Amino acid sequence: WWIIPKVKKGC
Amino acid sequence: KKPGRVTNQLQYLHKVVMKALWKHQFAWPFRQPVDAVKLGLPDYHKIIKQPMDMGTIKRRLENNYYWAASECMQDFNTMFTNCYIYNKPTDDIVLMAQTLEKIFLQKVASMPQEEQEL
Ligand SMILES: [Zn+2]
Ligand SMILES: [Zn+2]
Repeated sequence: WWIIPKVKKGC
Repeated sequence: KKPGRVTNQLQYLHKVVMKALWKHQFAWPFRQPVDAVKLGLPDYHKIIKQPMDMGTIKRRLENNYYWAASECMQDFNTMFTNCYIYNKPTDDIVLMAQTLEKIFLQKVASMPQEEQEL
């Protein structure tokens, strides 16, 4: 999943 | 519709290449078309005129949409290239795309070089 879309994922 | 057929290279891209990438850990952002509205991606579809994803490639392989393996190869390279064009080089999505393309090239390197219709 995305913390910040495309920039930083969570998983 | 458009002419479609089954070839040894298309079967390889399906049963070997697509199989390796569809289950990959970095595959989840690529299994469906990019939803730039839901993700809040400005100017995505103004910049990306030919969106492509593994989900579309998978359905095309499973429905004999392609005439030759080079058409499927173009779709894979469109998907990767679109990611590198829109996103910044150090974004997480680009690193995931580069990892998937690494496995892509490794499996495609072993593809039968002569394409024959089956
Ligand atoms: Zn859009
Ligand atoms: Zn399949």
